[PDB]
Amino acid sequence: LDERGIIRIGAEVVAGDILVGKVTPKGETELTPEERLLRAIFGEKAREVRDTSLKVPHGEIGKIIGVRVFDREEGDELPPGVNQLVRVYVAQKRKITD
Amino acid sequence: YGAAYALQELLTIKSDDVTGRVKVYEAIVKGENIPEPGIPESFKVLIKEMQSLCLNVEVLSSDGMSIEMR
Amino acid sequence: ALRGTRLVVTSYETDRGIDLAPRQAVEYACEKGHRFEMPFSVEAEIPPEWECKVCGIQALLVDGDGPEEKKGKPARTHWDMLMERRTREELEEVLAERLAVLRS
Amino acid sequence: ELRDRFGTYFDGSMGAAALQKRLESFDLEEEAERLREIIRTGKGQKKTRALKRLKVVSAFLQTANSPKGMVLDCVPVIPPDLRPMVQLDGGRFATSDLNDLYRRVINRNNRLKRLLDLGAPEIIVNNEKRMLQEAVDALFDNGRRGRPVTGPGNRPLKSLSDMLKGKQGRFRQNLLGKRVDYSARSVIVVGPQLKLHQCGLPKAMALELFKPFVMKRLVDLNHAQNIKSAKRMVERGRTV
Amino acid sequence: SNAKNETIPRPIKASFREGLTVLEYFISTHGARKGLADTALRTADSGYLTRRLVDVSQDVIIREEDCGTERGLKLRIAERGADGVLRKTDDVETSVYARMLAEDVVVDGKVIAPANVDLGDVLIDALVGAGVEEVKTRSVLTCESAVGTCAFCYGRSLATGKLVDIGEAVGIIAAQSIGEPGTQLTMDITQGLPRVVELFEARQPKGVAPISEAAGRVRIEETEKTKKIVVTPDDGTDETAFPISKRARLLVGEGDHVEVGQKLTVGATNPHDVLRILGQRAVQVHLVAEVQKVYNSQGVSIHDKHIEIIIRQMLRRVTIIESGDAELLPGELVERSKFETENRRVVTEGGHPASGRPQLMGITKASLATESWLSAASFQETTRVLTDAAINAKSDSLIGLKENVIIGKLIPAGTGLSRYR
Amino acid sequence: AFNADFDGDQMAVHLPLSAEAQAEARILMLSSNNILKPADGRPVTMPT
Amino acid sequence: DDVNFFDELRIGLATADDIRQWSHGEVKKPETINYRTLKPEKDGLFCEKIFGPTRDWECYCGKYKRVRFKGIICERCGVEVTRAKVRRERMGHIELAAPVTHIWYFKGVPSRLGYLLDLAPKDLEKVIYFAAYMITYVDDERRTR
Amino acid sequence: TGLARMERVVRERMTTQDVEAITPQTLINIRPVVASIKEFFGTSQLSQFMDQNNPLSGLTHKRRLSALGPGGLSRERAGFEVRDVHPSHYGRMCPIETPEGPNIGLIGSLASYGRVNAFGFIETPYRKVVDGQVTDEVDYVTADEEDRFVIAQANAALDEELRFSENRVLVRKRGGEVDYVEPSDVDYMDVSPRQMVSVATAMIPFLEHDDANRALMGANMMRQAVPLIKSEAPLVGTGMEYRCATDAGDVLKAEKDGVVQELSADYITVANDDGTYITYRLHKFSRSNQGTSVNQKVVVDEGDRVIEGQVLADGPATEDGEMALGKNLLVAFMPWEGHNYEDA
Amino acid sequence: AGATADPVKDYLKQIGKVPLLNAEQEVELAKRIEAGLFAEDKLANSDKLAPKLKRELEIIAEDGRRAKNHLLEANLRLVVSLAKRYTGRGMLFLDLIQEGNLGLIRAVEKFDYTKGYKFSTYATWWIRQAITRAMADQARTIRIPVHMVEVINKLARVQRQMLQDLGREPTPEELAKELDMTPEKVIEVQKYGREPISLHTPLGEDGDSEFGDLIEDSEAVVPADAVSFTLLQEQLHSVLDTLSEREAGVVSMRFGLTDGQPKTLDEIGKVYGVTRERIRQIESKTMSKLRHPSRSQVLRDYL
DNA sequence: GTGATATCAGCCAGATCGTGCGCCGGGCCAATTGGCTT
DNA sequence: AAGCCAATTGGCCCGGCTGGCTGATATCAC
Ligand SMILES: [Mg+2]
Ligand SMILES: [Zn+2]
Ligand SMILES: [Zn+2]
Repeated sequence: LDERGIIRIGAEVVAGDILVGKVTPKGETELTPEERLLRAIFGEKAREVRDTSLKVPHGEIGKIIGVRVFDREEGDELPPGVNQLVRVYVAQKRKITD
Repeated sequence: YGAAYALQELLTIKSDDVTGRVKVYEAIVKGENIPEPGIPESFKVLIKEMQSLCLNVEVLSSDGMSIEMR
Repeated sequence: ALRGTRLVVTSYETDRGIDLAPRQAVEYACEKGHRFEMPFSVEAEIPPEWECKVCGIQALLVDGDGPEEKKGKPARTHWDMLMERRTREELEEVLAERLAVLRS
Repeated sequence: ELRDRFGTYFDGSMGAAALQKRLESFDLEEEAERLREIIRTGKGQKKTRALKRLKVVSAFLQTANSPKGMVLDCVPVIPPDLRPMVQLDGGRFATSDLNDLYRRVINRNNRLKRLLDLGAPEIIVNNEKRMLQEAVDALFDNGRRGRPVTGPGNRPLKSLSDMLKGKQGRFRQNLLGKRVDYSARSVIVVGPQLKLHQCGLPKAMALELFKPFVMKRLVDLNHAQNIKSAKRMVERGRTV
Repeated sequence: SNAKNETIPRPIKASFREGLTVLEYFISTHGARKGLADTALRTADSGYLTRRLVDVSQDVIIREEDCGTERGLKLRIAERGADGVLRKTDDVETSVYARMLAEDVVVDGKVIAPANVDLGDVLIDALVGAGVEEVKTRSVLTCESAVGTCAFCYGRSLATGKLVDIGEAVGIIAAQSIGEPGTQLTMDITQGLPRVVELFEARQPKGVAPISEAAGRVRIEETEKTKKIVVTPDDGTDETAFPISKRARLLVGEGDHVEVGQKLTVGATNPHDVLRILGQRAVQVHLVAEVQKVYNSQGVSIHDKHIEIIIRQMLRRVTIIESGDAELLPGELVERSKFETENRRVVTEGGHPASGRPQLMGITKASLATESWLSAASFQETTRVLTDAAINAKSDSLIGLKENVIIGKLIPAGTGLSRYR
Repeated sequence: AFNADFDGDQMAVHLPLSAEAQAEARILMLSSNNILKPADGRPVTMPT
Repeated sequence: DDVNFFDELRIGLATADDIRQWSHGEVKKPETINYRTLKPEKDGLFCEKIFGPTRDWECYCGKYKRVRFKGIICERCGVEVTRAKVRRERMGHIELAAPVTHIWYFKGVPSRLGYLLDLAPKDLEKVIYFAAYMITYVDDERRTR
Repeated sequence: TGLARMERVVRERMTTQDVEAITPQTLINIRPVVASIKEFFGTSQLSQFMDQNNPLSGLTHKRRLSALGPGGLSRERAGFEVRDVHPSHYGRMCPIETPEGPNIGLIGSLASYGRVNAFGFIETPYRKVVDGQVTDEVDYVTADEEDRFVIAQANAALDEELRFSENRVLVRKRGGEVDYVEPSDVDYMDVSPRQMVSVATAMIPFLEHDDANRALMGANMMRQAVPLIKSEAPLVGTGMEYRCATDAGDVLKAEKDGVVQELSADYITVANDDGTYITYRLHKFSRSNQGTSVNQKVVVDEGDRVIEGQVLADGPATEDGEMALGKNLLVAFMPWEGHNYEDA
Repeated sequence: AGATADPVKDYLKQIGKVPLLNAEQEVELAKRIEAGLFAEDKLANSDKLAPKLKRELEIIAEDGRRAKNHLLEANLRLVVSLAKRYTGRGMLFLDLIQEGNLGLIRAVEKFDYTKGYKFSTYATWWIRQAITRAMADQARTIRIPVHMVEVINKLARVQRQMLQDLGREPTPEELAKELDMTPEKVIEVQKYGREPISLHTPLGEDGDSEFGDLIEDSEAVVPADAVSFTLLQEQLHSVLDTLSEREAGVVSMRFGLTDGQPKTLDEIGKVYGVTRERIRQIESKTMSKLRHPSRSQVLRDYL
């Protein structure tokens, strides 16, 4: 991932990899006793924002060809209520197989 | 073929038995006997719709007593 | 793929637990002889009045007092506006003229 | 004119209330006996009509059902989770087309109550009652009588009946045949080295089909310490 | 053929090796496309037919080892040839093979075929050598079992080569076997799959050929835009008049003598007339032969028992004509079991036994007039079935396969029987 | 038996779980116990 | 619970008593969800007092929020504390101001109402849809006298 | 349809509002027109997401005659008589290329020489023959005029003095029936053979030796081939590869004659003859609708001279200007240990 | 008689039987209404007049009621005209007509003839008000209050006018400046007015599915997660067993493992009969004990 | 633990005037009329 | 001239626009 959290051009991805890093806030929630006890053990304070990053689906591979990013604050004509958009292109060469 | 148990599991604990899917997963993971199937959710949805149509659908036990499906 | 969620939440709490906080049953009755009991937490303020969702009528406690509540604002009718706009003598003379024409 | 001249000696009514009154004061056994006598003595098309009528007259005569059940005073309401209001990503809400019909019923019923307790000419009350009955009819069966109601895009709404009938109803699509777990699909090639009782699965499909079993097995052999590490190990696709 | 179905009197005198000219290729595209479209539609037609067949006979399962019945069907083997020497009948593999003998066969005081045997080619060859032409075999049509059918009447299970077990679902097997070759049957009178659909639905054929009712003399009447055949029986009863159209091709001349069920015109007999005039056995034979003709035309082999299951399912009810005092309204179809038991109860402490007539009905009507409202609702016409059951307050006992499948419990067949569990 | 060609056809795989389902799939539905055809009794699992 | 005990499936003609015995409460308003907080509106089609809580072991106002408070009707809002899955099992009902016919027993040929009352379908349709009157009673003896 | 609502609104507001303060700008509301245009171009059964497997697929998606859609008919209501190959389709609609699913007969392809009339009918060209002499006058004829005349066959042996030889020529008559006739009644002749076959069906060598079903399958299956990284034109093809590839619009063609000035895998700048310079850009590893790759090669060199219409860059599945959907492989016909058993 | 499948036509043909009215007729009808109402009130008063006076009083009351009914039946046509003016956008024609009828009833209730003005305009005001209120309160599945509906309508009108005059889609800043509100408010108002889609909308050409058949249930119990949580609970109970009885007990009663009820330090000390700070000391010791590089690895994975 | 003030939501009213929504096949039932029957 | 026994045809259904006034809520503060 590069400075703004978008995969680098030329990187090779495999199933489960992260293409774009995204964080979504979730607000106040109550954890189960076991989870709270485990957090107390390891002392990992909750961040209150979960991850919704974009990952390659199962059974997909290939290099990264292009990354196109649109910002609603850069004059792009994004639809209402869409701050930012990003598109990532993955290409792979297939040989003939049974 | 005459295979009743395979059909019953293909219809209950693989599609609709909401409380049975987790139980069967736990049974497989812990290495023990698969539990008996329950009653599928689609039947309950059908009964609810039929009752919503002002039809008095009810299931009876050996004696003429309703079960009420929870 | 399409992702959508109903505005619902789920919890891992076992619900088998080890003990439940004590509750008290308060009894109510209907005007047609239908009766029921409602469970409330002991640390609670009992409401003197309830709605029997079994029969859809107002219900009071077995031994509670019977309160009286008046209308916050009575539903305005035609007659109220007629006093508001027309004077008493105007209505009196209108009625007199109407009675005269009816008699004639 | 007849009412103001001969108001007494008879009671008249209009709408479903008249049918309810007639069904309440109905002598079923007398009608059944009359139909039986006509069948025995009379002949012709009258005999066939009486035979057809006795089938529906006799049912209520003996069984626990009563005719008054054909007219409704209160209408049941299906649980909300069977008519969900789901929130799609982006704020768009998706409904189930039964909320609209229920809302029509409730709105028209409330307006009817307002008109009745307010005092209105018979024309308005009768029109409101007709609209309420049509709303209930559309709720139960849509398009059976008159023209079906439509939403955006001018396509008929789905009613309670439509969910049980047809090739896409509850009975045929969700009950007699369903989707199942632990299932895979793929294109077949030919292997002539196999025996008559053998098949060849690709290892991706086999691994995804047998995931719990392999997790338990590799936990057993100490290839992992717990089911969490076993699941991560299977997902990452190691060698062992 | 042309775009319309009619031969073009100019052939394609060139094979695919020598190459076709432009016009010949264009002419061939006609038949090519027509065949492709017929192939496209046959799939849906056969699927619908098989669904109906499965629905009518889902609950026909084996539930006994032997009913002890002494009855059966007289099946013919070893049709006599033109040389005076018995020759085995052509269709013995699908008529008498995999079937049992109702009664022992004795010729010249020798038992050459004991009762209740598989009746393979060895026994048939021995019987033909001994010089017999008829055998009284056991069929489901004549099973006296109280519950369902029994293994000995069904006979051998063709899928395994041994006696059918006591939990087999023979009805579904019969439905599937009859319905599978539907796509192979390439679609005045119906010829292909529509002919089978017509036969199993007990419909009136297209080219209806009236069949005489009483033996006697026949006379023909001539009039414009009409023809009539009047039959005077030898018994002297009233005349019988059959009207027909001008185009109809006659088969019996004026003053000729006719049999009880002899045809009086070229066409297709309708099952109802043959039933009413010659009993249940005649209609059974007619239906089996007519159904097997369509399949044999395309070289499809299906055993007779599979069709016999459907046929017996189609003849399960009797229509009441005489009121009697059995509480059965006239004109109300009733299962023969209910009618028989009601008559038995009435004859005791009663005077009038109700009388009825056999009724032949199609697979759709038979499968919709069932005793379980759940299966009927799940078949088709859901709204009508439900609004009828609600008024009748019908109670479903869950004794079939579809009901148990719907509610999610062990089907009462195969390994789900309490005998094995 | 499957009426399956090798010009792009696809097939589905299901996994029995319980002991009863496995016993049925192993004793009743096995591939090498189904030589004959239920319709008429002629073999279908035959060199073609 | 156990399908092995299902003995029969009986269908009947539901009456008002059955309809309002199934219901856990009467829905008397047409609102579904608040446009801002997205929470069910009271007495609406999605109310929680009638159809159950929307969150496991939690009431509408939030006074009770734990599994310990199980099976307690929060006096503040009336919602009980239990699993949200009960929203798939609880029915409500609407009390009509005037009676209504069931379309199934009116239109489905043969019209069962017509056969039972011996009324032609056109006459019955006229009566129910407020197009003509209907004499439901008459004093034969008194009028003759 | 949009303008109908627009003018209804215009007249209503003109009547309702005042006068002497009204101008055309404040009477015309163009919302309905744009709304109708948007509705048509989106969620309409005739505005289809394009097919971009290869140049042939794109070219065949155009030239497609669909008999179903808004105002047409339905898939399940069409009978067995509207899907037939009526004898009036000769030269106007292909009888081979149609879908094999439940759409058989309801979608077709325009023939190679077909043309659309002013009223929407389809015309086809015929060479006029007078007094048994095949002239060089081409007349475009519709179905009715074709029924009026008697049409000869494309491959009719001639004496080479523009005159028929055998005196017994197979010709089509009023009802589409074929018959032998003398060389005096004939009045029209086909312009060429393969006048009745579509563009995709004209690229199957030895088509006259193939059953109609197999030719139909081959035509429907040539539209699914994917473009490979290295293209190679067929060794034994038809004469219709270059024309199809160039007319499909996926081959870069010079606009004006000139000499290539500078060249690179991304661009070609040519100095036209009239003094102006023009630079052409090439797609490299783009993406088509179907997920394949669009990539254009260069077939010219720096010193070459190019005339207008010359091909300067290949396409996704072309090789030097002509369609190339596959590769030439050395094939042997024999069974081999059962690995090629039953169509493998 | 002759009920049709189009109730609108039947209602329209039924409301035309009664004729219209004139200004003098309306004035005298209002006079009759007022006289009847006043006479009915006077009768309702306790004092009792002569029987004949009460009889004529009832007669005039009946006449006034009939006059009111006639007036409403006459103005039904005006109600229908306003309704058809407001037709569309959410409500059916008959619903609008009924709301207009209620508004007309209110207008007749709140009407005075002293002004001498034609009764039509007052009823028009009231009918329009009632129809607008009802439409704002019943035209959406997710109800929006009247003021927010007004804001949404004004924003839509301004946006349409800007699009027409300018010829280009207005950017949010332009609308914010013209409407005199922040861009965030404009965005929120835009997001409020959207109408929901249906789960039964077909999406495939064949029609084998609906739009609601691919909506993933994002609030169900994933069996893998449930079994993982159960294994975590078992492992936690096993690990807490290795500790001493006192330490495990204090941890359990501090995090409420057994009952789910967290407890304060003082209560724990009370049950243990020790100081609050001492109890706090024990919790820290156990917390560090579990977070050690000798017992952590049995619990690291589950975190 | 309160406490002031802004929005948040629901309800009510105005007067000139204004008066009519915007494909096929198969099975069955019911209305009509020819032709008897009295 | 009234009533009934049939045929005939038509139809239906089912299978593939400001404004004012008041109490409750919240949101920042003490
Ligand atoms: Mg294949
Ligand atoms: Zn038997
Ligand atoms: Zn609460």
